[PDB]
Amino acid sequence: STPITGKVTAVIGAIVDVHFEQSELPAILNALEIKTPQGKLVLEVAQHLGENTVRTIAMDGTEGLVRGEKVLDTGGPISVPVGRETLGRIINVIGEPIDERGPIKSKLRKPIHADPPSFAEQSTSAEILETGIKVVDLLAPYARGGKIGLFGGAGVGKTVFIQELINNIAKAHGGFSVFTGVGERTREGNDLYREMKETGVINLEGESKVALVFGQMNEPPGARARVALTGLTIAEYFRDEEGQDVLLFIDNIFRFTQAGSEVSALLGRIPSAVGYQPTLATDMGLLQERITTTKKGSVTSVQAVYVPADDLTDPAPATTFAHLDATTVLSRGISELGIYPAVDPLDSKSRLLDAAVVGQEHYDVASKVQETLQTYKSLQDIIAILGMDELSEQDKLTVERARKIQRFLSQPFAVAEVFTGIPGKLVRLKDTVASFKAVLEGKYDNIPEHAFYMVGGIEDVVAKAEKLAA
Amino acid sequence: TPITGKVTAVIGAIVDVHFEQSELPAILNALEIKTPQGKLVLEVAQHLGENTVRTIAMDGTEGLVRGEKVLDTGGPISVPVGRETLGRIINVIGEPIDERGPIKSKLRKPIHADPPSFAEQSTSAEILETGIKVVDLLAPYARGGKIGLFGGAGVGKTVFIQELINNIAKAHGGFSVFTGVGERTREGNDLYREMKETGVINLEGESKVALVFGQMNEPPGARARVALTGLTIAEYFRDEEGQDVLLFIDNIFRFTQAGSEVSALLGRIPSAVGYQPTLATDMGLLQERITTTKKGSVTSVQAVYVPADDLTDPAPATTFAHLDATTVLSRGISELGIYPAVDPLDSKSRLLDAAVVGQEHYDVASKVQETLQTYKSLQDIIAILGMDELSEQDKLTVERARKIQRFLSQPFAVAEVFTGIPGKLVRLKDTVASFKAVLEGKYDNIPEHAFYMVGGIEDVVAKAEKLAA
Amino acid sequence: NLNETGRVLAVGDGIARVFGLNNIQAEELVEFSSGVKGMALNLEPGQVGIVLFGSDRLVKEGELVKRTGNIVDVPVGPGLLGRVVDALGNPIDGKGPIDAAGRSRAQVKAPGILPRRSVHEPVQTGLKAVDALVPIGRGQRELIIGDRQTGKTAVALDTILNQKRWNNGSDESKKLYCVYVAVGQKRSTVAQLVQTLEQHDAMKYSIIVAATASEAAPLQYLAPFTAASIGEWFRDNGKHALIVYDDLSKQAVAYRQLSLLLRRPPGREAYPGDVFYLHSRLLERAAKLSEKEGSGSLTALPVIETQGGDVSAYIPTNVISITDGQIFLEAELFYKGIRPAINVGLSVSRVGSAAQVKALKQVAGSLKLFLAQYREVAAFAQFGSDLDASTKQTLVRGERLTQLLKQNQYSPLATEEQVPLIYAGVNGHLDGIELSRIGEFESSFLSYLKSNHNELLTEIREKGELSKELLASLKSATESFVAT
Amino acid sequence: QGYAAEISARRNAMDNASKNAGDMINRYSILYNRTRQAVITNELVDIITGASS
Ligand SMILES: Nc1ncnc2c1ncn2[C@@H]1O[C@H](COP(=O)(O)OP(=O)(O)NP(=O)(O)O)[C@@H](O)[C@H]1O
Ligand SMILES: Nc1ncnc2c1ncn2[C@@H]1O[C@H](COP(=O)(O)OP(=O)(O)NP(=O)(O)O)[C@@H](O)[C@H]1O
Ligand SMILES: Nc1ncnc2c1ncn2[C@@H]1O[C@H](COP(=O)(O)OP(=O)(O)NP(=O)(O)O)[C@@H](O)[C@H]1O
Ligand SMILES: [Mg+2]
Ligand SMILES: [Mg+2]
Ligand SMILES: [Mg+2]
Repeated sequence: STPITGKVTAVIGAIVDVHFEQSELPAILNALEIKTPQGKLVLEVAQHLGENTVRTIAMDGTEGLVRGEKVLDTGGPISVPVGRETLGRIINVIGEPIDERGPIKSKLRKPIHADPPSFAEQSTSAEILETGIKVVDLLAPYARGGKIGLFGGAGVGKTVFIQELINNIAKAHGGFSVFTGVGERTREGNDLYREMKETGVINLEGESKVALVFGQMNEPPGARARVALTGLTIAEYFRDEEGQDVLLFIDNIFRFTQAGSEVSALLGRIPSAVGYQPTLATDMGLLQERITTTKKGSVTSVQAVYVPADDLTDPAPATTFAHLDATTVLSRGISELGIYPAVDPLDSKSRLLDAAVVGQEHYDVASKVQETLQTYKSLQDIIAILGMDELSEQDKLTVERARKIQRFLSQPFAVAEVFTGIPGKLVRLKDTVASFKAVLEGKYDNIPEHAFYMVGGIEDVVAKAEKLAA
Repeated sequence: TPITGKVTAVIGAIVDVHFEQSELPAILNALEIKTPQGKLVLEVAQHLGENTVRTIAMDGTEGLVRGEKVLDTGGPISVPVGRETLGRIINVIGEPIDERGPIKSKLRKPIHADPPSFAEQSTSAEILETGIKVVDLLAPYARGGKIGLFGGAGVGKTVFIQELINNIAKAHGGFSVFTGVGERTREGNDLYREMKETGVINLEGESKVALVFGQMNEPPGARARVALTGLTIAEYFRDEEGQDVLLFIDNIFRFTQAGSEVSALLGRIPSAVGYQPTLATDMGLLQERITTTKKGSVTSVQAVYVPADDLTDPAPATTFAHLDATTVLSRGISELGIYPAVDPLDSKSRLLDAAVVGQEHYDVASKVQETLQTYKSLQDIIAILGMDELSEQDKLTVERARKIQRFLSQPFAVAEVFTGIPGKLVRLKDTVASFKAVLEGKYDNIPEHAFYMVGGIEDVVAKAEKLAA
Repeated sequence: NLNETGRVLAVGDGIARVFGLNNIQAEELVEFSSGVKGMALNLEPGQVGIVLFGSDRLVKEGELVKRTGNIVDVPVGPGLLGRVVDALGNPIDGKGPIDAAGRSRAQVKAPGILPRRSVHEPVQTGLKAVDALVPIGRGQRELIIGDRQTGKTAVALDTILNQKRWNNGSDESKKLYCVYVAVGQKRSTVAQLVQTLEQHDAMKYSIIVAATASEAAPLQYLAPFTAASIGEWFRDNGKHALIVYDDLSKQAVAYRQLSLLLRRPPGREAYPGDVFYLHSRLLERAAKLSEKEGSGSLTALPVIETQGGDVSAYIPTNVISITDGQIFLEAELFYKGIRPAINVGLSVSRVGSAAQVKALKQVAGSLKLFLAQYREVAAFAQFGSDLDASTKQTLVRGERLTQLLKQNQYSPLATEEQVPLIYAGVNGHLDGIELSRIGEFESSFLSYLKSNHNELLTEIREKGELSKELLASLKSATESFVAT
Repeated sequence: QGYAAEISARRNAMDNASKNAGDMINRYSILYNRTRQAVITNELVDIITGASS
């Protein structure tokens, strides 16, 4: 030890001002520590205010702090353990085990702040990740080592969606996973941890394949603002030094921007539009550009993205789109009709939906499914006022096929079984294409609507149709 | 010997005063400055530090010079209380403004006082008949309760208050207090004369009412306090004389608005829509005093101005929860010729309970509301496509709803000049039976116009006969 | 000695800036020499910003201010049952000193990831529409939301009244202790509410924590938090408590007043930056503990008031995103005859059937989806077109099911009473009964069931499930009644 | 004869529908421009209050 000391001078909520002696100020982004009756409080240096005082952001509550209390510089940024020893463990924002299972005895610790890979380090790739979900595989396929975003208002199905992907993709995958809970419900955490044990993804008395990191909505803004970087740093170590495929699940990334927003005023900043911080986009850049595949290793990331008041134009989600290789947009209107997953089939997009990648046949079915759907959206105002009778011959047929298609896009998830009572179904990409092609060619026109609702591939449709008639 | 200070700063209604030695006047104390006119009263609002206090003036501040001598009075602004105030017109600062000399009362009470505690509350479910159909049927007022009349500019808040006075004040038995807050001096003059004629004020005799005025020509300090003044008089009658008091306030929105005129000058960061950050608690300190306790009972009727016809505005919006019954007046409804312009679907009362009014009354009120709601839910279809596109049930329900809506209109005695017809007072029991019958489709053959601007069902039948000629 | 005391520099609007107090802790309680108490929120280099728990009329420049060396806490324990207290735990009912088991800080960390277990036990509200469509479980947070005067308190009130059924028994594990928090309400309204609780003999298991309109902003801000620590005692000690925050809209307004007066820079609509945190650390404390921690639970029914139906506004969005579901109330449905005025389409319980009596679940199979099918079908028929067997049947069934769920206030039903009603609806035994008669059918069917098939009811209440045999028995018992 | 009568009745119903709807449009365009204005103001006000401290 050769230890450096300062004194608390101000406490306003999450913001703590600390005065140090001459020309020994800690650098911006350094972790500082205060000894508290329970354990320790971490502060992260944010600003140099002048006159040897720095402004910091608390990583825990500040209740109980006294002006003049000794503050310790730790010499660098908040550190987290990295490597295989994080596997099957729950870790908080400051790198500390929160599963009561002892210390994380890992060889290295690494700062949660790191520069993103350079432009030279990028590696472009057009490899398709088959999810088993009909709407995703057909119309906006996900990419291996790519960036996937699940956009959705309150209660539309982000968390269930992300859970389905974990259930399908993670087992089929051979590398390691990292899950980060950011600003969500602690009880969702308790559920996920209980799940991982029963699935065997986390084995307490053996090897495990997933790292848990939590900083939920019970925690102050500073914790919630940094926990994504904590989860990320763990995934980076697996990408770079382990040299293998990594899955990084984040629920929910909006919470990073929101936390950042909650302290911005007390940090001393004039607000930007819709009450957000003026650094909204660069902060998101610094974080997102780290969540990426490079020439050293692959990271496939799935990020749930909350959408305030259902408004997709809201600065936060709006800024998030462009960071993303494939976007799945969930919709209240679709869920309200009883269609799950509530994926908007028109608004969801994927870089990979290209004849060069999925083939010409796949691309054509996709386009025509979307055209049928849009025609139906188009004609809905003629229906609402003048009714179905007024439509053209060819228009009536398009509406009847569209209604089937809407329903056919719905699918019982394995994880959603408690909500439905329907056994979950997983459908191969090639069956999805063949299935929808047949429909567009009119091979199943005599089959009634309900037969397409909440099933698997086309064989399931045929099977339900016969069961409803009998 | 008295405590004096010097004026150090004047910005509008806000005066800053410095005091030479250790002793500073408490928050809420009245201060005084001698003007050639008479005296200017100031009220301590905060301690700035460095022996300076920040005050709110109770009149114009024209003419004030830095350095001027300021007198501590030792306590809050005080008002005359007890029977001596009856038949008198009084100031925000407790002075007579009817040129009838001094109000020689035994006691003077401070205008600021703690609301009655939780232990002192006394609750009861008793209907106060008004003789106004829409109120009695759909949202009845409570004896000893609080009643707000919400309304935008010119929809009929005042005329509604006047009709209530004319209906309930005349034969009430106890005492009334009227407080004019931020309204028309000419309406004050109107009222004074009206009371003298109806013998509620007798210059030579006894009087049932005490008048307190701080109208829209007054500086914001006066408009911010004058309601507390009217309230203190009302509290004396309630606690000391153990009486059933009637408190009429027109218009209480103006207490809040006055509060916001001075908030910035007091150095606050504006809240939503530029209101004072203290909008809600300032409102509770006032509203929570206007109540019935175990000692005595207060029935209060408050006019509530709605700025820019916006009910979501922080002032009206916060007022809702302070009220036992709310009648919301609507510009849409008044532009159709329906008076009183009450919104039969947005006006509410705690007493619309079968346990209070009986099952029949409740059932009728419910079904009136159903009918009207069905009509409301169809506005759009009607406006575009018209009656022809309705189903048969709907066409009947709407035809009935159009009558109920007209039947809810009523000629008021005070509005006689605008309606052209003598005013009608309808009894609660009559109102229940009239509407009951309409709901039973017993008057479906009667033209809508017969339901418009009349009393109970009899009047309807009589008007239908006249038109057949 | 400036360490344990200080002097007032300036005072106004419930805020005091104090020189000195060098050893004070952030959020520490302080005592003013003049009488009033206060909380230390801004620790600055030259001074301390203190928000008062009462009037400020009596505080002056120069006045001495004194540490307590305590973070703001409150008394807790079973002693509080049947009592009405203020934000700081002081009795305001005039019934003497509260006996406390200990003291708990106002702000307490929520249970982490580990000490919890899935919600799996019903909070029976006795409201047909809630218990069948949006079941609330022990440890859940369920928002009640709607415009002014839409029935929001009525939903929590009936829930509290319905716990009478278990709270008179001697089985502690099936008991639910209720805590009601009144923020921003007027005293007469709380007085009126305690009187109703007494007349129903529900006060004996409730605790009322009141911070009403007239009280200082910082009391209104604090009340939900201290109420939670009161609720937490039950949770930490192997019992179950249900807390009603009536309402969080007003608490947020009060927090907004403190902060502006402390001159903290405002955020959106002038609320503090961290208005979302205010509620989120509040509500995460509601939880269902693990076995190792004694299985106690705390259940929150926060209330939020919208304006003009706008559920998209700032504070409602915040809370909707915190809770595990919402009940949505609407004026339009109220006046249409739907009471409670619950919007079924929008209303969700996320625990769902995990925390619902099996008997109730069995009978209310797809009732929610079906009522959705009914909404669709009714929306269509408004085109004045003729209809077929399928459309006319569901339009018939759904119209009766809606009617079945209408329910008087203060009239909560038992589970064994709800099951047979839903059953008669869903399977179609009501389909050939005039719509105006559904009300009288309810009471008569129950009277019939209480006289003749009383053994049936007991099985439902004690087992809480329906064996293949019970369903058959109930099938025949309904058909029998359908024709007089 | 009923056809020709119906088609003439539908033409005139659709005529009044179009006219009534085109009236609503006007009233709603004006409400729209008020509200668009008020959103800019109210958003500016927050930005400004936040910049005063
Ligand atoms: N696949 C599904 N099948 C059936 N119901 C679903 C499905 N997904 C979501 N739901 C419904 O949506 C509710 C919430 O799902 P969830 O994934 O938590 O939404 P969310 O968007 O993550 N909400 P939040 O995290 O609060 O913004 C569940 O309780 C179900 O009622
Ligand atoms: N009961 C009524 N019958 C007929 N006309 C009425 C009635 N009440 C109000 N009016 C009309 O409305 C006008 C204003 O009524 P008034 O009671 O002054 O409304 P107000 O809402 O108090 N106006 P203000 O206080 O200036 O916003 C009168 O000139 C009448 O023409
Ligand atoms: N199921 C019901 N049937 C009939 N009336 C009811 C029912 N529930 C509530 N009410 C009445 O409807 C009114 C509003 O109920 P209340 O619970 O006060 O709503 P609220 O949303 O808390 N209103 P507030 O706090 O005043 O904005 C009261 O008169 C209740 O008595
Ligand atoms: Mg979620
Ligand atoms: Mg007026
Ligand atoms: Mg309420």
